[PDB]
Amino acid sequence: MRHNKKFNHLGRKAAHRKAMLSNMAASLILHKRIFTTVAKAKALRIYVEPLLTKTKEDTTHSRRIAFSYLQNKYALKELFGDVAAKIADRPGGYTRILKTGYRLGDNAAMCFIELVDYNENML
Amino acid sequence: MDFIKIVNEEFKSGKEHPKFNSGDTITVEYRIKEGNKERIQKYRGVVIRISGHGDKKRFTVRKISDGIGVERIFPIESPFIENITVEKYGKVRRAKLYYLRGLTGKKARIKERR
Amino acid sequence: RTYSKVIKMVKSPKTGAYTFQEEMVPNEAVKDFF
Amino acid sequence: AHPKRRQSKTRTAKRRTHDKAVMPTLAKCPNCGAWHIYHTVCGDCGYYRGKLAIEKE
Amino acid sequence: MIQQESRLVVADNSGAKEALCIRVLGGTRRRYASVGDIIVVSVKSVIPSSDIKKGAVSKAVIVRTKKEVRRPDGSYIRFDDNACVLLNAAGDIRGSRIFGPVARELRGTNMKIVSLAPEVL
Amino acid sequence: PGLLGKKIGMTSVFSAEGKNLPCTVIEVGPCVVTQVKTLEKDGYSALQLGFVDAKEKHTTKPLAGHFKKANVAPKRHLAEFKNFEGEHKLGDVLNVEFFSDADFVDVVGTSKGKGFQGVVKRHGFGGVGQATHGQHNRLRAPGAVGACSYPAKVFKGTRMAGQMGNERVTVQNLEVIKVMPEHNLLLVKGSVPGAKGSILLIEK
RNA sequence: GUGGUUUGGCACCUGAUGUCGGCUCGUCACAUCCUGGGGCUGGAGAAGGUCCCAAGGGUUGGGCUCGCCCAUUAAAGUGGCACGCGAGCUGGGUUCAGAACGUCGUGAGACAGUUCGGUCUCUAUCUGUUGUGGGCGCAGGAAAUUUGCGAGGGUCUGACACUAGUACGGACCGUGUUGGACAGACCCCUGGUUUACCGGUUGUACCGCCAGGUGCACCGCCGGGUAUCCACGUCUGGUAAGGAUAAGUGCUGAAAGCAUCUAAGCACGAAGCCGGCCUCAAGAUAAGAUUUCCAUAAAGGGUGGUUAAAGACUAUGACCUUGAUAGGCUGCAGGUGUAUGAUUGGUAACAAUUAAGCCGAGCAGUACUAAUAGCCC
RNA sequence: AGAGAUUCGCGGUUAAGGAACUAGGCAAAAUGGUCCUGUAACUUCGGGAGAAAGGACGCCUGUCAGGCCGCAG
Ligand SMILES: [K+]
Ligand SMILES: [K+]
Ligand SMILES: [K+]
Ligand SMILES: [K+]
Ligand SMILES: [K+]
Ligand SMILES: [Mg+2]
Ligand SMILES: [Mg+2]
Ligand SMILES: [Mg+2]
Ligand SMILES: [Mg+2]
Ligand SMILES: [Mg+2]
Ligand SMILES: [Mg+2]
Ligand SMILES: [Mg+2]
Ligand SMILES: [Mg+2]
Ligand SMILES: [Mg+2]
Ligand SMILES: [Mg+2]
Ligand SMILES: [Mg+2]
Ligand SMILES: [Mg+2]
Ligand SMILES: [Mg+2]
Ligand SMILES: [Mg+2]
Ligand SMILES: [Mg+2]
Ligand SMILES: [Mg+2]
Ligand SMILES: [Mg+2]
Ligand SMILES: [Mg+2]
Ligand code: NA
Ligand code: NA
Ligand code: NA
Repeated sequence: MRHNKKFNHLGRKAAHRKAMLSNMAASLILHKRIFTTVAKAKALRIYVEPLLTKTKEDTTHSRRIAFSYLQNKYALKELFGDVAAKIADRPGGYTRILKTGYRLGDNAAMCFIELVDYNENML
Repeated sequence: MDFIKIVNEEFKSGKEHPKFNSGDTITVEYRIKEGNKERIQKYRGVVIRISGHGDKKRFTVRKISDGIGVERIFPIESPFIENITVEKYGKVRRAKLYYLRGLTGKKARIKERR
Repeated sequence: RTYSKVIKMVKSPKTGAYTFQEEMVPNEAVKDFF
Repeated sequence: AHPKRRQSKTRTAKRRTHDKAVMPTLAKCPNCGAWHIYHTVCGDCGYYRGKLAIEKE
Repeated sequence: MIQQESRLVVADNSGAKEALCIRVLGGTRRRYASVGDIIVVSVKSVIPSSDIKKGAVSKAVIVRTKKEVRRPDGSYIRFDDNACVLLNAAGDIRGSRIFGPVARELRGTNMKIVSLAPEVL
Repeated sequence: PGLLGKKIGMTSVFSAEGKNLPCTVIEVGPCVVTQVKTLEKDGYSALQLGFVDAKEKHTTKPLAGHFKKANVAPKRHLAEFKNFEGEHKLGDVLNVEFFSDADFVDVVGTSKGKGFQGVVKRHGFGGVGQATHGQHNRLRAPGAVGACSYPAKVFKGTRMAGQMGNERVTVQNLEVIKVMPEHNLLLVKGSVPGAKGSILLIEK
């Protein structure tokens, strides 16, 4: 049974899962759109929106809290620079997941996840 | 329209009590039925745990009686509690003081707040 | 000792013989039974 | 542990009754006039629900 | 929660110090005994010049439990030890003093003479 | 006779004599009569009751016509109850005051679903051997499932692994603590089957 | 005479029908251990003894290895099922190679013997069993609610108190109160888990450095811990006997002017039988009944999407933009326990004030993100 | 790659009890470092012996004491 257990383990030990989520979040902040598996993107969304919300408080404390998750200074600088001003005054829902197709090697369901405010065509 | 809150509010029992946390020394006055009489028993000791939601909380009080440790769990809404008095305010660093079980004498003292 | 045995004769519903039906009742409650 | 007898062709085929390839769920996208998988990005034009999602130069 | 082979303190002024639970009385497959329950014990250690002998099979009533006991008023009580009081064949206290507190449940266990206790909780 | 209900959750209250009573809160809600079954037409007497307000978006055309004939707003859950003292017509409304003179009730629900469960959880099997002392791989195994060549079969009704829970369960004789008509609430002593939000049948 | 359950007789099955006890899981019989009902008694009462009916449910844990003992219990029944059960376990015993003692033998070696050590293989095809789907059928297509042909489960029991220390030490009958065991459901309480989460701390590495963090060391270790899942927890259940009966007790009454419970009739009379209680249940091909709707968009569906206290896959439930389905966001219940920095103190390690801070699997509100009526019956 | 049934393999925690398990404490748990005290029967006088049993341990300050923090050095 897994009644009301609300996060995906993603076939990994806990430390590996946390490291993978951190790497994905840095990649998504640096390049505004990434291509992944659907399950990984759905897990990343829950991981990464609180981190983007934390930029609404422009403080050293919030910067340090965000760095404790990221551990990447380039990603932190970009996030508290351009990404913050872009996602300012948006009440949640900063990301979007769209399904694309299937891989050749293992038939994995593929998608892209992107920051919403960097897709001008979708507004 | 929270039905659990409505039910709790209609069945609300007990009285308001002075604020206390874990690490505080308190005296609880408890009504007891000794056959046909109504007695008040006083139980004084340290609060080692508080748990629950809102007015449905329970607190555990520990005392030493003839060198035998005793713990009592009281519901804070209980209608048998006639008074709670905070004698000394404590200074602890955690929420549950389970480590006090294995300590006695001067080793089990608790620093006062002021 | 307020309880008491109460047996009443009554015609049978499938044969037609004066069978007996018994129950326990209170001492004051025997009026309702008989 | 071990098959007492070989299976007949009939028994084998009866078990294989439920072996089938799955049809993909295909939508038409009447603008571009060609097939794509429902609830996915139309890979040719790069559109999705009438909005350019992926731009290809 | 006392079962067979559990060791108890003997909380009276009789000679016994420690006792071992042989059997919990009250029915087939009755596993646990709590405050106010009667058990059979074997005396494991006595004081020098003790009236009761080491290895004596006796009856006892449980008066303190480490595992917590629930009262109908929503309260609970637990002690730091597991303690019993020895009884004779007639079902009366073998000794004359009780050491330490006893559970309030003993009032209704027809065991009123344990009112020798320093404090009933 | 009875009404449809919805399980809200559990709490604990204090009685008048100072007893901590565990309590289940149930929303019994206004149930509307949607069909009267008679001996002449249906072969037995019963009342069909509807419980939770639905929309035309979620009502199919057959059920929409059924409710139109009953001349009531469409309901989500329908259930049948028998032995109703007093006559009731089409479209009548019954509330939690129906239980205002009951000391005990019966509650029928659907228990929580456990999925596929082994013999240890499903039937309380003791397990083969000990954790040590030569144990290889049968710590939660069933053991033997029959006798030798004389029966030469496993009997019907042998207790085995399989689906556990997610089935209809009746809890008998639950004491009623309080009826609250202003909120359509029923308070029962004890627990009832299912998770919060499940639909219950409450029989007087 | 009966049984085949003891020691035997026979040698009919057997290019392997492969092993004593214990464990696990059972199932059946009744030659009845307990509980229920009766007859007789050398049955005053109370205890019993023997016999009859009765197989529903129960029928402990230890010190030793059929039996003995300890402590209980209402009771600790006897047997069958390849002395039930090793493609289910075990390996104490037994069958094997090493070695030793006693005894026998010139010896190799041996035993109405003893002693220490000594590999338990196989991925389940058919049938069987426990669960769960797909197809078609049931007068043409459907959405619901249902009757019950039948099946399965359930069925135990103690101690007290009054009657009453009376009838004859010590009652039957009758009534009330609380236990044990077992089962089902549940998580408010108590207790456990809780590699979500929070904090303390050792070693080491990195960001010149510092501060603050982070990786690794069993989750490094240690202290807590929500939801979920749980029992050690909490609620609920088992009664009575509706009908027909057993052994027995009788009414009336001939054959047989008497007698006789029976041959005609009629009352009774058990935990046993059929019901009542719970679950399944119309593939019940004898395919039942009732209400409503009836082809294409969203009459009904399917594929699809957001998901779930539903789930191996399925199936099932909710929602799919005139939408709160999931996430996020804004607030709360709640876990942890007072962050970062700045002052004030201290020679310092550190302490105090300040907003605690972080998290929030639960709850409420809110379309910011995702849920395209496309395609096919 | 998903998903996170049963069951197995390798690991973690567990109320109250603590060998009641079992052929047998098998396995696991527990013990564990440095320094300072203190070490029995017996003995072939070498041993037994690390017998057994106790105490201290972090950081700061001052020439071992004073202080500081933690459930735990
Ligand atoms: K057969
Ligand atoms: K809970
Ligand atoms: K929890
Ligand atoms: K413990
Ligand atoms: K033993
Ligand atoms: Mg895995
Ligand atoms: Mg197949
Ligand atoms: Mg489930
Ligand atoms: Mg086990
Ligand atoms: Mg083995
Ligand atoms: Mg193993
Ligand atoms: Mg011959
Ligand atoms: Mg052969
Ligand atoms: Mg055999
Ligand atoms: Mg074998
Ligand atoms: Mg076999
Ligand atoms: Mg040899
Ligand atoms: Mg060896
Ligand atoms: Mg690690
Ligand atoms: Mg390394
Ligand atoms: Mg334990
Ligand atoms: Mg044993
Ligand atoms: Mg070992
Ligand atoms: Na010789
Ligand atoms: Na039709
Ligand atoms: Na939330």
